Amino acid sequence: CIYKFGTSPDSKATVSGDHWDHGLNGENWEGKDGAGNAWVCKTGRKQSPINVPQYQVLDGKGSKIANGLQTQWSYPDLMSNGTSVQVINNGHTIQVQWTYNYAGHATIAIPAMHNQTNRIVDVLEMRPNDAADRVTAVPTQFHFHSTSEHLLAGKIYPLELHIVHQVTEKLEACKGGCFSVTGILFQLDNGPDNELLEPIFANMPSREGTFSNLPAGTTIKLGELLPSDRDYVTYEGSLTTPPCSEGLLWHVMTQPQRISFGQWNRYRLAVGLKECNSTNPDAYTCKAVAFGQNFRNPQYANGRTIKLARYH
Amino acid sequence: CIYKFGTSPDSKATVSGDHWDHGLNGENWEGKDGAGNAWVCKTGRKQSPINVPQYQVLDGKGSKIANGLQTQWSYPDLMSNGTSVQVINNGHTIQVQWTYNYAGHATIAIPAMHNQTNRIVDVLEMRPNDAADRVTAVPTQFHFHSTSEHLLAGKIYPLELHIVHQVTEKLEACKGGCFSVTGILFQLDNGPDNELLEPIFANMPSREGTFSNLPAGTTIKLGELLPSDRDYVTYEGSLTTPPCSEGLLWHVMTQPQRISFGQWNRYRLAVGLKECNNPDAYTCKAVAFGQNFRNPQYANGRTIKLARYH
Ligand SMILES: *[C@@H]1O[C@H](CO)[C@@H](O)[C@H](O)[C@H]1NC(C)=O
Ligand SMILES: *[C@@H]1O[C@H](CO)[C@@H](O)[C@H](O)[C@H]1NC(C)=O
Ligand SMILES: *[C@@H]1O[C@H](CO)[C@@H](O)[C@H](O)[C@H]1NC(C)=O
Ligand SMILES: *[C@@H]1O[C@H](CO)[C@@H](O)[C@H](O)[C@H]1NC(C)=O
Ligand SMILES: *[C@H]1O[C@@H](CO)[C@@H](O)[C@H](O)[C@H]1NC(C)=O
Ligand SMILES: [Zn+2]
Ligand SMILES: [Zn+2]
Repeated sequence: CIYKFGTSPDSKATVSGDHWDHGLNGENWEGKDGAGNAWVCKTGRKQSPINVPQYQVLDGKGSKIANGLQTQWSYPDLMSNGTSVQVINNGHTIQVQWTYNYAGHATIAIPAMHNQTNRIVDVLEMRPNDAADRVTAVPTQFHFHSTSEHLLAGKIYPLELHIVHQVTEKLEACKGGCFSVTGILFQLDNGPDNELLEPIFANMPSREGTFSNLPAGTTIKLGELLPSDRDYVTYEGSLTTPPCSEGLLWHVMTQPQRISFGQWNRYRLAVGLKECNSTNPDAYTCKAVAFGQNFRNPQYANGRTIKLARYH
Repeated sequence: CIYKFGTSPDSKATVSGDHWDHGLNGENWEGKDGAGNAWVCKTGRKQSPINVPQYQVLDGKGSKIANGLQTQWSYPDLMSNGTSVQVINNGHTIQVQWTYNYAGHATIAIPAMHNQTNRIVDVLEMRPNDAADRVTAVPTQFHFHSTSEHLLAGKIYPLELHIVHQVTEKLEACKGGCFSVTGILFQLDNGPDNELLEPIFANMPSREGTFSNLPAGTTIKLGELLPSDRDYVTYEGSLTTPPCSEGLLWHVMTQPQRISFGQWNRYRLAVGLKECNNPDAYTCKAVAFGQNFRNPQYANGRTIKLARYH
């Protein structure tokens, strides 16, 4: 009457560690996970998201990622057989997961010669002619934020989609998994719904802490949600939710995709604020009554390397 | 349990007509004013704000407003004597008003020959070589929205500032009052606080329905808040709060100003969601960042034009 997204008394979510939500867009994120490890949201100096600069980055005038060192994305359609793809509302995002061996991947450039001192972010500092190898980054889930977490030169987008990947191969430091994220931005559009978003949006649960299996035959065209013009900005950053772990390689696609007025409303209602009447999560009746948001405030670069990659 | 901005139990605001708030960014704005007239928020086809198009508008490829027909803005500093400039929290925005004779104005082109059929929005359809007069647009107040009400080619800005003007002269139709708004956008910036906003932000009240006098000597540099590069998009639109009355001439300045990370937070907490434990019978504090914007509205075939400054 009303409850922030992530705090609804009808939530069936389970929480390991301290409670958190997006009420102050992460300004109050100090706490511990289920294991007692302190979050680094407020203490790290390589936090995400960032306000991507115009100067020497988006203006095209800085050191760019050499064509041969660019990340490459290969996403086929994600397909449900009726139980093999799920849409989840975890009280922090709308997230897609899958329980079959989906073959989407990206490959990321690494130094050809590497050892324990190398990290997934090393491409940021490679010279264009450095001997390079490639590692496979496997998507683990994708999820959403409104409004966008990244800004481009001070501008906000209605929606951002994050595809989270794990790398376990080749780099000695990655045996236990290193991470990389690709972010896609959506600008508001005056046309019909972006049909590529509908397999998610038409199926997303509104109740916190629940999931829905996508109906058999549901197709998510992840390779089409990804921009065809694959310009991106890349930098070392963090998870944008507690515990905000650092060392992630970020790609932010700079060519925004489209989202309709109504789709933006539907998404924000799914992460909305709820009014609840009592009569144990089942002892409440809740309805979304206000459009919500689930984004983290932008973080300072603090001198980090941030580079543009021009596609072809 | 928190309260939407505009619904706080400690609010001292008064309301004539139906209550409303920005909870659904205006989707649910069906209602009647104090005189029983229906709001037109959900029924009009000249509603504001709009998502300003790239195609034949921001690309500069469309029909542009001729230099001679461009709106011109003349804003000197606003200056408080301790009681003469106020910052108001009305439960719907943070608004600046003044109770002295401030000399800020704008001028808007109108056809030289005019009759009762003519309207303040006539400039939109004037030909570059048409005989023009000018009318004075007098600012009545200015106020803020986060995030921005206008989008530019599908992009949102953290803050928008609206300077509301009344025109009463020359146009027969403007007895008594036609209206025009100028909107200034602020893009997020990684630098220090924009000092131009501080006279307002340092003094804005957090309690809904209240105001605060700006300290004697406090200056608001309105003419510097306005971009110096005066490119704008212009169209016929509406109020962006109930009753959403139409017939307004809009100007949206296309060159954004800067707002710091910390200022954007401060503003959003001033329009924040409140937790509370007779308006004076309650103690409330802002606990979550808020917003006070209306959703974008379709153009519905309206004329939208770019004006290039000089
Ligand atoms: C759907 O896929 C899951 C995971 O691959 C599998 O366990 C299940 O047997 C499948 N059923 C159908 C209908 O193909
Ligand atoms: C890691 O590589 C560097 C660079 O060639 C080298 O100097 C160093 O000895 C290597 N250390 C290990 C762990 O082998
Ligand atoms: C401040 O200005 C107001 C309105 O112009 C005036 O009524 C008031 O007397 C002034 N107070 C001063 C100069 O102390
Ligand atoms: C002015 O009004 C007259 C009489 O109503 C009408 O003939 C004419 O169309 C109007 N002039 C213009 C061009 O607005
Ligand atoms: C109780 O809360 C809601 C249930 O989530 C609504 O059904 C209802 O509007 C409310 N009580 C009333 C009548 O205001
Ligand atoms: Zn994310
Ligand atoms: Zn306004």
